Amino acid sequence: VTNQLQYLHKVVMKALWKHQFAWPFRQPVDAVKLGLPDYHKIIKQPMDMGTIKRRLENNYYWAASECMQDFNTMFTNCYIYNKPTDDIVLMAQTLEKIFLQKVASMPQEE
Amino acid sequence: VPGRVTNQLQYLHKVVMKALWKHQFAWPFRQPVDAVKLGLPDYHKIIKQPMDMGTIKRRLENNYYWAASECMQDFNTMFTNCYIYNKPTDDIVLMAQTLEKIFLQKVASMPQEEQE
Ligand SMILES: C/C(O)=C1\C=C(c2ccccn2)c2cccc[n+]21
Ligand SMILES: C/C(O)=C1\C=C(c2ccccn2)c2cccc[n+]21
Repeated sequence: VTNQLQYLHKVVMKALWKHQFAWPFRQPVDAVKLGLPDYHKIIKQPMDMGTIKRRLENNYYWAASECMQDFNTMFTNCYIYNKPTDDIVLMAQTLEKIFLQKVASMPQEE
Repeated sequence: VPGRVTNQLQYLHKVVMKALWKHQFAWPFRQPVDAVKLGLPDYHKIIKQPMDMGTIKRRLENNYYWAASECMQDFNTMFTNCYIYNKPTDDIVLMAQTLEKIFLQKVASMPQEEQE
């Protein structure tokens, strides 16, 4: 537990987890269920909010920039895998914009 | 009267942007994408909001941003355009990821309270 990590749990994750666009990112991408047979050929580090939330709850992270990187990876995976015109890209952009807004007011010192 | 000068914006300019700019992978990002000179006739059909570190640097220098998050959004847009336009296997994608990680590392150390 640091001040920065607690801000990411209570302020950042809280904001994002309950968002109306959050639902495709709450659990790991299931390639079989989603019909995406190349997903893991293209994405080598899958990431999702459920994993991140769990990690925060279980005190997995030693620094806030670590947790921050998990959020970025999740969003980046989405942009790299999907087609430019897909709704999901649009949903990821919206969520990423809230992420950065909250992260701007995050405590400076670990 | 677009924006002002804050502590966070001074930090994004002198500490975050400076590091990224001088990075060995930064060269494709220092100026707007010239789709003609590069032979990418579909760029502007796919990327609706072009952004580059040259534009962000100028905006910082002319007090265009009102708050830090506005400048952060511009950084995010630059990185996202790259991921969205380019093929997953392209070198450019790897370069952007590297820069994006540094950006996040340095944003984590930005002053918490925005003061004019
Ligand atoms: C994160 C991501 O790329 C997802 C996430 C979904 C998704 C779609 C429905 C239910 C849960 N997740 C999806 C569908 C098609 C293509 C890509 N994705
Ligand atoms: C930011 C971006 O997407 C760039 C930027 C370049 C680039 C290529 C050569 C010189 C300057 N910039 C490029 C080339 C091919 C595909 C994509 N890009």
